[PDB]
Amino acid sequence: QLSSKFGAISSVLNDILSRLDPPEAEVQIDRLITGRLQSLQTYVTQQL
Amino acid sequence: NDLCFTNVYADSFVIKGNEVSQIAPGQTGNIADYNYKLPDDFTGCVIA
Repeated sequence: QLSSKFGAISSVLNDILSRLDPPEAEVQIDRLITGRLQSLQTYVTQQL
Repeated sequence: NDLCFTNVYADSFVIKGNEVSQIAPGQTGNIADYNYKLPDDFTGCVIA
């Protein structure tokens, strides 16, 4: 699930950072962070 | 009206017409690169 875009420009942080302005890049990073954190939470609950 | 300013500052600029759009948080361009830089989390107002 690290390769899923989650409705973003890309799935690699480096390209997002060195492709857009700081505000839109921050928005994209926030979306990616939310998706990955939900993935971790789901995995942890299943493990529990 | 309340809780408005703590360390308020005023700045005076003189630029061209097709240049005010380049003066904003996170902006890029010659004026932002070499003349004046605004912080990304700039909590203020711009008057032109």
